[PDB]
Order: sequence, then C-alpha cells, then structure tokens
Amino acid sequence: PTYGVGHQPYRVVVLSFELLHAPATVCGPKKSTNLVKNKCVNFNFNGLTGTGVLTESNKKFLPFQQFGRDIADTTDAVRDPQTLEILDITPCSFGGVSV
Amino acid sequence: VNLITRTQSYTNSFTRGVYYPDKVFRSSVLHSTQD
Amino acid sequence: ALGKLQDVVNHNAQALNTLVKQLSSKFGAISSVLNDILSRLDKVEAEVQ
Amino acid sequence: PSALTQPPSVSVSPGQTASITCSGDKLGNKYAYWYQQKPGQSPVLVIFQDTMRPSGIPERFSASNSGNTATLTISGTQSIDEADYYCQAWDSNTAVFGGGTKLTVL
Amino acid sequence: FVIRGNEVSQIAPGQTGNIADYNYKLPDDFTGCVIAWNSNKLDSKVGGN
Amino acid sequence: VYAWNRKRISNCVADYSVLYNFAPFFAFKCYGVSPTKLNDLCFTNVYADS
Ligand SMILES: *[C@@H]1O[C@H](CO)[C@@H](O)[C@H](O)[C@H]1NC(C)=O
Repeated sequence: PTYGVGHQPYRVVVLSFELLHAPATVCGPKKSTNLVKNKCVNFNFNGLTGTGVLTESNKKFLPFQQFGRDIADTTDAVRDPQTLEILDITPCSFGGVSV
Repeated sequence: VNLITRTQSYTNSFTRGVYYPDKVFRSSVLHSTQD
Repeated sequence: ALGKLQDVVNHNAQALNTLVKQLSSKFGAISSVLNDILSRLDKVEAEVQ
Repeated sequence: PSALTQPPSVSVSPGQTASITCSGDKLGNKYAYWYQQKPGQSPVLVIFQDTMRPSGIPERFSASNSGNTATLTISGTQSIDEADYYCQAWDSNTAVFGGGTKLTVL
Repeated sequence: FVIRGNEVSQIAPGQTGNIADYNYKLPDDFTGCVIAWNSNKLDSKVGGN
Repeated sequence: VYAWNRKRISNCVADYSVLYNFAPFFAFKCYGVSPTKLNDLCFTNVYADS
C-alpha cells in the first residue's frame, strides 16, 4: 500500500469486438421498429445506417453473410436480423436540375 | 500403442484451396486480397 | 544554335532532378527519412509522420 | 425453378440415414425449403434457406442445395420421423412445390 | 488481469515492454476498449501481495 | 527549479526500462521519440535536469 502510484496494482479489463460486416449476437439497448419496404427511409440494420429504398432481394446470401457490398464498398444488400430475409438497398431518388 | 505405418507421394494442387476471404456478399467484381 | 532541342533535354533533366530533391522535404513531418521515423517512433506515431 | 422432381418413397430402418432428394433446373441458384407433412396434419417447415432449421426442429435434420439438386438428410432416422416430406422454391413471387416423399421407418 | 500502474501504457496496440512482449499482446489492428483502474485497496498487503 | 541541476550522461550503456523501478511515475512524456524505442537508439550525450 505504501508504493507510489506507478508502482501500484491496476485492474485491467480489455474488451475486444469485431465491427466488420458479420451476423451479430451482442447489441446495445435499442428498440427495433417495423420493416418498411418500397419507400425512401432512414434505416439502421445492426448499427449499419443509411438512407434508401428497401426491396425484396433474390441475392443468395450464404449463412455467414449479413451484408452485401458494391464496387464502391457501399452496402447495397442486407439480411434482416429478425426475419433473415435478404433486402436490396437502392438510393431514394435524385437527378440534376438545370434552370 | 504404435500400430500405424504411413507412406507418402507427391502430386500437384492445381488451383485448389481458394476460400472466401471475408463474410461480405459480392457479385460481378474482381476482388484483390492478400492472405 | 540548336537551343530548342537542348531546352527540351534540359527541361526534362531539371524536372527529374527537382523530383529527386523533393525527397529531402519534411512536408510537416519530424524527418524526411522514413527509416529514422521508423527507428525513433513506435507504430502509431510513426504512421502519422 | 418450375418443376421440383422428387422420388416417390424412401425406405429406412430405425437408426439409419434417410436421403430425400429434390431436383430442378439450377436449384442450387435459389433458396430451398423443406416441409414435413404427417397424415391428417398441417405441413411443418424443417429446412429453410438451403441448410437452416427452424427452432425446435431436431438437430438430426440437415440439408444442402448444390448444382441442380437439393437433398434432405435425416441421420439416425427415428420412428417419429415417419412423415411426408416436401420441397419448395420461389419463382417470380410464386411458390413452387415438389411431388413429395414418404419416409418409411421400419 | 492485474498489472502495475506504469505498465498500463503497454496495454495498447503497437506497444513493447515486458508485459506487451511476454504476458499480454494486443494486435496492431485492435478494435475495442481498455478499462483500467487502481486497485490498491484490494490487491495490496502490508507484507506485500 | 530556479537553480535546477544538470547532469551529463556519456560513455555508458543506457537501459531505459530500469527507470520505471527508480521512481513511481506513471509514464514518460517524450518529444521527437517514443519511450519504447529509446533502447534501440544511440546519442552523443544525455543531460538529466532535475
Ligand atoms: C445465376 O442464377 C440464375 C438463375 O436461373 C441463372 O440463370 C444464371 O445463369 C446464374 N449465373 C451464373 C453465372 O451461373
């Protein structure tokens, strides 16, 4: 007990986790809403947030796959963590305007 | 109990052994990976 | 007399020499030498430089 | 696809392995679903998305879908497993089923 | 686990030292949190623990 | 601090991992160098101001 601070015992807990795209079993306190398809929505799938339209996908995910990524490494497909269905993500609607 | 005898030869692996590098679905892409 | 052609040669040579001399610039880092940065700092701080 | 071919019956003694096959044009390119129908009973899903079991289905059930054929494998076939097994796939928002197979437990 | 206070800096990616080399090593690409607190009131004894 | 002492360190082998034993400080605060790389380096001189 008489030791200086730098010579005193310290209890250490190291928490290591994975933030890569994968199925998840540990989650924070967060209430889930219903699933809306075919409308432009903000969405949050297991922490992956974005905006776009959700439609039913024919992509055949393997069971270890939760997300699908496009050429620009943007998520364009997601497995729903409750229904386990595969969903396509498409940007809502946009275009240039000239006056 | 030592009771097994083993013989060995040598062959070619061709292009076997490729595995999925991560858990992300991909399609219509050429993906470069170091592993 | 052939000043134009010698000018082409000289411009290319000076461009390459300028490129070589730019390797001694720190660009805001502690050193312009990668080996010194790696020998003096640990991984996390070395990566910034 | 559009026609899920399936053997008419499979004969298995208790404790052995049953292997019910579902075939169809590039069936490995779609998800496969298996249902267990018992006499005078409603259908019961046992396999979804090729190789996944709903909660409560016995650990002995397993499946695969490669090439153009999906198979249902009941290892250690018990007497309860006596039932009629079906094979299903989706096509353009329409559900397609197979003929069916009676798993006989001796 | 338990270490002494001046070794807590070693519980981090990219570190060296006795603890980081021979006892507990974190990867360079570590993703997570390190929680350390003084425990002098439980892990110290008059004669030494 | 007004009459701070300066000591010259030269012609010796410096193991900086032993400094944690002489004083109960929590960590070094270094400049232009990292504490864990000191043992890999050489210096013309060292001065210790206290
Ligand atoms: C992907 O699956 C579809 C389903 O019929 C098939 O028509 C198509 O040829 C498949 N693609 C490849 C590259 O085999």
